[PDB]
Amino acid sequence: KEVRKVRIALASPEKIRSWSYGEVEKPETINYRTLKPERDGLFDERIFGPIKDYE
Amino acid sequence: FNPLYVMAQSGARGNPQQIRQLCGLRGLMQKPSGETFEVPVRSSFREGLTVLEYFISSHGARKGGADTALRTADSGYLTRKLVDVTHEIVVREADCGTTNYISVPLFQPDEVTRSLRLRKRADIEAGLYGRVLAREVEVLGVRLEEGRYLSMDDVHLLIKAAEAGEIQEVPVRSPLTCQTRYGVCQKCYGYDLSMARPVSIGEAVGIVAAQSIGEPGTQLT
Amino acid sequence: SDPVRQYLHEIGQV
Amino acid sequence: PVSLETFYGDFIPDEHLPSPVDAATQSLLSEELEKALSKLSEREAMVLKLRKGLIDGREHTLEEVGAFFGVTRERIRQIENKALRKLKYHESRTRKLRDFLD
Amino acid sequence: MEIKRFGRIREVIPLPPLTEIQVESYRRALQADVPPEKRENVGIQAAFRETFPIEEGLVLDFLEYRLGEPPFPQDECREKDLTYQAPLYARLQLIHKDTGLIKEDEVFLGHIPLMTEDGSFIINGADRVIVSQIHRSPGVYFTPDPARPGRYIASIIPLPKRGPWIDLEVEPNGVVSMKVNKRKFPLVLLLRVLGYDQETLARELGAYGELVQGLMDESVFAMRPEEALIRLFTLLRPGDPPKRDKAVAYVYGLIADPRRYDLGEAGRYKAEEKLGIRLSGRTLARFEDGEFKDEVFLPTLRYLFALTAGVPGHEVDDIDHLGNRRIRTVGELMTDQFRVGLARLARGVRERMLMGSEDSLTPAKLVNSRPLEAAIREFFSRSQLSQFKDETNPLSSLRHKRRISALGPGGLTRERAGFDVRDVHRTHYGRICPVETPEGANIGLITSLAAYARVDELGFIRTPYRRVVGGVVTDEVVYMTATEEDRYTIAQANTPLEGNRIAAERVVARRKGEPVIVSPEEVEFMDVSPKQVFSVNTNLIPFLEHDDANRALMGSNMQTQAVPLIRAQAPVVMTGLEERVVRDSLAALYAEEDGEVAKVDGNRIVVRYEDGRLVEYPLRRFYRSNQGTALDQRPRVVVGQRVRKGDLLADGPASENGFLALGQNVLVAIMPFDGYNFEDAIVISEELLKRDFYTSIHIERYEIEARDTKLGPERITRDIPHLSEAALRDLDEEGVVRIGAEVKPGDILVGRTSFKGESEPTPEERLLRSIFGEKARDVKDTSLRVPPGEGGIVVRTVRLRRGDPGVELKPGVREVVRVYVAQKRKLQVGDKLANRHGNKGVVAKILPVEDMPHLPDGTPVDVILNPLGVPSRMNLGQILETHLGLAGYFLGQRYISPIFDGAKEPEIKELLAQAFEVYFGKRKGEGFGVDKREVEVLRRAEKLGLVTPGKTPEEQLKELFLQGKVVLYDGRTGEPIEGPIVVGQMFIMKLYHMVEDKMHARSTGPYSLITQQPLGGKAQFGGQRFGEMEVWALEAYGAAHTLQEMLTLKSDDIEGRNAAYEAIIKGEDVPEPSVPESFRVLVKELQALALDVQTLDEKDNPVDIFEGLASK
Amino acid sequence: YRAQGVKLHDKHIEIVVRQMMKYVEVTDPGDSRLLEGQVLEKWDVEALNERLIAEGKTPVAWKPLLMGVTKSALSTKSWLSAASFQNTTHVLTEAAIAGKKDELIGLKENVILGRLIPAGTGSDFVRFTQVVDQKTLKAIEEARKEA
Amino acid sequence: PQEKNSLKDLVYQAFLRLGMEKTARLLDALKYYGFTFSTTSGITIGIDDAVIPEEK
Amino acid sequence: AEPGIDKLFGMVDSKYRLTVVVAKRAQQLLRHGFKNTVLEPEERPKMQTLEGLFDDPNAVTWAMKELLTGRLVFGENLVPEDRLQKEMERLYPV
Amino acid sequence: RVDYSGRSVIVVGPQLKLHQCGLPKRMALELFKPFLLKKMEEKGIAPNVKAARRMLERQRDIKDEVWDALEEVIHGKVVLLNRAPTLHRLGIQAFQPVLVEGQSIQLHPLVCEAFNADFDGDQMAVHVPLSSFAQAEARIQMLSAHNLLSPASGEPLAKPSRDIILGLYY
DNA sequence: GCATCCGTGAGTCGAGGG
DNA sequence: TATAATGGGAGCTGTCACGGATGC
RNA sequence: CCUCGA
Ligand SMILES: [Mg+2]
Ligand SMILES: [Zn+2]
Repeated sequence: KEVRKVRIALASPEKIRSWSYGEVEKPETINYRTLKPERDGLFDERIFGPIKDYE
Repeated sequence: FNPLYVMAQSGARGNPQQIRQLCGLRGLMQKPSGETFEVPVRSSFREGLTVLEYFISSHGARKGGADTALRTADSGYLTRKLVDVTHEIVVREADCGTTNYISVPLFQPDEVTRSLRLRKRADIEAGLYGRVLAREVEVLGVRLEEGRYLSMDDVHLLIKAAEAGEIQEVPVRSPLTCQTRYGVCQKCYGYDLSMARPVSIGEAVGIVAAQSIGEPGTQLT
Repeated sequence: SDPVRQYLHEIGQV
Repeated sequence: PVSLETFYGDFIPDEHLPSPVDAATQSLLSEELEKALSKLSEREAMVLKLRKGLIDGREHTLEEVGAFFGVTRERIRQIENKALRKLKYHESRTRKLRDFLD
Repeated sequence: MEIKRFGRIREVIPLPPLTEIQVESYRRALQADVPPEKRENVGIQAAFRETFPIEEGLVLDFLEYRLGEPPFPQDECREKDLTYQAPLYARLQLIHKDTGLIKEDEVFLGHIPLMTEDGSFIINGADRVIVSQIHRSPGVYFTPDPARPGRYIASIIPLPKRGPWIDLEVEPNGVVSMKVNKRKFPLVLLLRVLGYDQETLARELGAYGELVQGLMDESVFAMRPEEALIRLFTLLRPGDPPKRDKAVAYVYGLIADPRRYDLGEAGRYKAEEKLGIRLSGRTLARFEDGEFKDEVFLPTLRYLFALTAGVPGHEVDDIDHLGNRRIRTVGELMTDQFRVGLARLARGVRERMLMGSEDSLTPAKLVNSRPLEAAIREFFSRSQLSQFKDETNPLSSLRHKRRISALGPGGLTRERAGFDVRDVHRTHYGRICPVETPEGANIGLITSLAAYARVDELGFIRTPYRRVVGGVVTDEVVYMTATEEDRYTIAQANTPLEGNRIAAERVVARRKGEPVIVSPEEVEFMDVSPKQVFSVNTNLIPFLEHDDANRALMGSNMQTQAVPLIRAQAPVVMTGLEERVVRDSLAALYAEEDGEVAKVDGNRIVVRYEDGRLVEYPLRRFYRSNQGTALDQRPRVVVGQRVRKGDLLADGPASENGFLALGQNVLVAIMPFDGYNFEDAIVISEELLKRDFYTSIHIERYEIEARDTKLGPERITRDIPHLSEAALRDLDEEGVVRIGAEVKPGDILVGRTSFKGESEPTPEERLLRSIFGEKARDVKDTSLRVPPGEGGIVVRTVRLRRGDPGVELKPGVREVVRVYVAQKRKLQVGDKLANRHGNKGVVAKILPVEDMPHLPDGTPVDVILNPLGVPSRMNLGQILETHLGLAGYFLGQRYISPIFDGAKEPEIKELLAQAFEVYFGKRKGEGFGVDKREVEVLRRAEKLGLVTPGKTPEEQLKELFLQGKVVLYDGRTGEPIEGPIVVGQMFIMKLYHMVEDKMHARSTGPYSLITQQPLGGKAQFGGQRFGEMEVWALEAYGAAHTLQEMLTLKSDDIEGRNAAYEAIIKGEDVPEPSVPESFRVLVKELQALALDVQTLDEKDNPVDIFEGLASK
Repeated sequence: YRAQGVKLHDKHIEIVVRQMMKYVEVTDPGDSRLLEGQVLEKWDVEALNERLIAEGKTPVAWKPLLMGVTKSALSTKSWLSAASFQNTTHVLTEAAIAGKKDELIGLKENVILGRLIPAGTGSDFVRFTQVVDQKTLKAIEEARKEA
Repeated sequence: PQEKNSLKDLVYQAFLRLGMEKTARLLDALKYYGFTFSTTSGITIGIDDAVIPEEK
Repeated sequence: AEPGIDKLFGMVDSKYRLTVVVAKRAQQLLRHGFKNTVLEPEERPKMQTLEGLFDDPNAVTWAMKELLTGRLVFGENLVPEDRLQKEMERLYPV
Repeated sequence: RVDYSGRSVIVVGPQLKLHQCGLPKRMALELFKPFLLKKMEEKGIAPNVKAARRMLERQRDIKDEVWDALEEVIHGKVVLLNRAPTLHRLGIQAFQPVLVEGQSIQLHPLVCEAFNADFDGDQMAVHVPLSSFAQAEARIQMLSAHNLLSPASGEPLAKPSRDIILGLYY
């Protein structure tokens, strides 16, 4: 299907939670030794997605 | 056959004021306040100036440089605003069928108000060339028909006719009166001035207008 | 306006 | 760490997404591997594709490919060996797959 | 060759030391040569005396500081990317008021960067310059209120970041208001806090009609200073509890606290001179015996009332006057950042005095130097006035050091800079050059110190004048500020003098900048020289008086862009300043005393002086500068040569026998040439390359690091996977390219291997591996290669390793390797040339010699300039330079033609006649008469009125030669040019803008992280920006597909660009584009703003541009 | 422009001025849902008024409105255009509150989307044109002729 | 004599009468001969070419 | 200037329609290896190799020259799209 | 920012025809590099594409026949030249590229006015239109020789310059 | 109706230096 | 994990034209 | 940010 219009509207808390793949519960980015993302933090692959293709 | 004279007269280089500064006097100069110094530079660049004369001139030189510098920003900003108002304006159809038009006048009231005198040739050309007649015009035993794209010769003829008292204003189709939605039709726009022929439908005409107004912007003093 | 001034005032109430 | 917007991040390339050259190179590699696999029998080409894991993404054991074709693991290993051998012959002949080894 | 100088003006004083504005300023700030107890309260000494004593141990006081010797020399500092600095120690004593115990120690505060001999710095191995800043001087000013004519505003201005500006206005309701921190309040309140009474103010301010009545408010006089102080503290601090000690503290810090409020020393002087008062300190009031005592306010209000009423002797102020603008030099700016770092150190000192053991505290336990270190480090590394030094040529650095900027910390933010700041004020005369400024945005905001100008201890610029008493011109020269200069009548430097007496009954002079014709009886002073009006660069332009200023600007600026040439020459026409510039830029090496030269070498000169001592001067040879130009010195003396003090020993870069050599003297013809010099382009002869004119050495630096990783170490090695002996040929055993090798784009400078990571072999890789039976190696080739368009000969290699003596690197890096690559640059097509008169252009054609216009004796011209560049540019100085250059070409001599006092037309004509004799009588004796072509050209010239009819061919050729013109033959036809052509020697330079550095192209390359659009810049192999306006161009043409291509397939449509590259390498047409990735970025960033952005179709049903990958 | 010797055709200025006059202000709503003082486009109010006149209802009383070039550009229907111009915050909040649909009529919107612009070779007037040789044309004509 | 205005009118008239292909050929020809003749023309600039009139 | 550009502009009501015609025709020629050209062997645009005159590889030069002959037909809704595609694939296979 | 683009100093190109510009060899190689790879495959210069790219990788590996291949690649094609600032639509124009030795773009004398270009150090950017549609647009609508009159006034825009005027006048 | 404080804009493309 | 400890601290400001709320 | 170029 071809794009014709572009609409912009306020987002309801339910809509926002529907976008979300997980809640970010910790202000953690990555681990100081492993340099891998921390659980429930801002870079967690559990929410946002895998860092490597299909792994 | 003097080099300066030749370059100036041909148009290859130079204008009278520059040649004057090279040969005659350099002239009056402005103080930093914009006020003019009472005594001018009497020297030419041929003769060379005094350090005081050179200094007196540096004021205006610098003010002009600063004027150019602060100007280009305002010109560019203006251009962007003009682009943003006009960008959707495109030649969308061949004719909107409007019966409305504007009447370009060929005479302007004198500042004395002593009469109504003729407009300058270039001004009439800039208001008439390439336009489309919205009404029949019969002048000097010539019929210029409704729907005619005015050639430069048609314009010169209309000027001649005005000089003979036959016509004081020309009815013409114009984007002011076009009824095309989201843009303009072919007849109300007239020539694609780059090709001296009627405009192709699809011409991005508002962008062209914005660029045409904005490009000389840094020349305006 | 300034949040620490506001908090210091609220604290100066008790 | 330091701020990307110091901008300072506009000098930072993306090592992750494959470049257009890399994408085209893997494309021509897959196309040329299929060109070369077509010169084998469909069973030996299929044995190689299963053993390399191309068909379903992972590499099967010899017993899985052998039970897939209904044959002994020694037999499927011998089919893989002769398929690899014919591939080595064709490649030494036409020299087509050499450049892709870096 | 003999040098003839023109001009009748005898200049009383030489130019001052040109870098003195830097060197003396910094020496004054540091006082490192002064025994501590003799130091003045200026400089970093002032910063110490401001910070200390620190109170509430109970007390920490400062005795003295000292600067040690630098840990490393300047060369080594450039090598190892260090800062050239000295350790700073300060003696502090801790005193407990109760215990009486006194513990004193010398604490180490870190290092302070040292200025080099030439007034520059070395910060992290890079030479930098601290640019002086111009700003409004502190003081008390009175301006016309722009809203209300007849009303005026009084403004009290301290030093930047030394307290707020204060305004005094007379309100339309009649009450006099004070504004501070954008808070208007009645001045009478503060007057009451100062301890004034209605009687005192009524007798002081009563004489002014109806004005003092607006100052009378009875509710203010009905309260003692205490209650009025609390009232003002409430008016200035809403919400803060009005406790008496808190109000005293705030108001004291606002006005009376010298540790917070500071007029300049110049601020105090100007306040005193304006208001007719005397200041004890530098604050507006004092705290004396528990009460506030007034210094500034009442005199200011008196002056304001008097200016409003119109009483005589009271005038408004011109804030652009150079008596009300002052210069902050390097010493002052550095001292300011020193003061800030010290303030932080003291805050930490008090924070430590409250914590910790109260019994056991040393100076060392109390003081953490780190914040002071940080302040110095930031001032020198990241301040706006701390600039990467321009050392393209020695004049570049000297000009950089004499710059004046109006931007910077506390400086005018741009777009707040109107016409007034950028104007040249009449008071610029003799202080700030009126021509040398940048064109474009920075015009008027960056300027240059005039050649004779000086910055005094108060920071005002002073210029020298000669005392004139009773028509007699003394040799006493007085340096005046603009304020002082406005008192006198100053005659022009060219006023005719017989001996020391004025010889003209009418004398041109200045009175407050106004030109006036005046009798010798009226002359109070006289200019020292025309040179004193212009910068150092403008003073290098011969015949400046014949060049319009807008192009003199360009010639001035472009001299700093000139590249040092291997065969560089001084100009055949000079201004006389050419040697002082070499001397003061420390380019060339000179003799320290009389002596005899012992040894002379490419590397070293050994000299024996009159003392018998043997001094050895090593020569800097093929060194790289900030801009990549070769800096080196060549010996100009010979073994056994007798030398006196100040005689030339070695020539620096762009120096010929101690003269400034920014370019080459070339033989020029001014004529069109087949459109190849259309619109300022230039035509040159291949003969210039054959003899190595306009050839320069350029050195580039390349750097690579081997670091520890979490996947294993990087290493510099010769063992690199999948590379033949062809690739590793010029690499030595350790893997670094060998000295002397020629390196081309793609060649390896330093081999390096890195362990592979995240390695999942794709099934194609596994199958190909099995087919070719080769194990994938652990590491991969990360070597440093020559970037496209670069290369040359390797001339140096530096290698630093971890675990090696003197070597410690940033954490994790094992080693650093730096390769230096020199190249010899011949002139080529696209390189920029220019002259001193603003004539600039790019070489567009290089003709073989036989196509060059040539003189009848067979000599071909070097370059062909188009005459159409001259008329509208109005820079005729280049024409006079050309005529005198012709004369000097045939006489074999050079000239010195000082600006505004130099070679005039008649003397140039005399020289041209002398030259004509050499150019022609030689031929007439050699057995040749006039030529047929010369006769035809003479006929044409007769029709032009260029020669008189009836004279002989030789007489007419001489008439033409005296006009500078000569007969010239087209080398292609051998037929003469129908006219006689202007031909002569011109001084021309190759500017730093060479097409080699600028030519760049890209098919595909690195893309940005977030936007997935190409990177920018030649070094990143970047793409060109197709901005909004290029888009407008394409839209106007109606080229929808060209534009969509620009927006998708060529930038950030990932699938599109990959598919396009594959299509083109397959010989297929390009696929239709798809959504650009940065639009998806926009959508996701709007979602982050809690806004839902929906792409819809015509049935208003959503469309997924993320292809389901973002939906659950 | 004449005083600086710049020759410039009136119609460019006329186009810009026509955009300056794009809007009107309501003096009386008539039978419409509009409010007194509500600003809108002359085209839209003429459409509403011809709908109400063909319906027999009362037309909207309206007055012409001159606004300068910045204000006219910020008042355009397309929110992508307006937000990319300037006042991004104001434009985006009002567009989001009103739930505005951008129909992608102009050039800026489609540039932002990477779509093919509605001008030149991208004009609906010319972009569906087809090219065929007489060989293929007659070979298709026969296939239409047998059915 | 041929100068800026007359050459401009020439180009315009040629556009109107002969089309842009021929006008482009014309422009190239004008370019070639203009450059050729300006080379040999004798045009130059010496200081004596800036002629102070005695009337000054 | 492109040869015969004035006649090409004469052929259409809008110059952009000329551009669309030419580009679609160039795509046809590239897709079918020029086997569908309306150009006689002598009207074939040529390019000067080092060996000698070879065919012009530029499909747009071609398409313009074809357009100048009159042998091409342009317009809106002359045939369904997939029908033109399949008939060209039939007469000229890829 | 955009791929298949470059920039260099401009130099006057008097010998050029109005529809032409001088393009440096190395600029052209990098700009057309995929087409060059394809053509090098079409001839004996490389067995495949990857070998040809590795062949162009180093400057001493580049041989003569690849330049002739580049000539066969650019035949009939145009590039866009652009000068900043782009004040009106003629700040971008289309030209047939003529391969030149050297590193400077060669610009035609009659278009400088439209670009506000001269040769005191100006630089221009080059862009390669990729598709058949891009090249049709560029060769028809944006070609220099097709845009001779000002879209603003209607007067000739590409017209005799001072140097040209000077000879004709003389 | 008319002063006043707040917010938002003020040319492009390069290059380098960081 | 226990002596008692109780409201911060940085603060240079040389533009201008627009809509819009805020006040007199 | 700065400086520089157009
Ligand atoms: Mg230029
Ligand atoms: Zn219409």
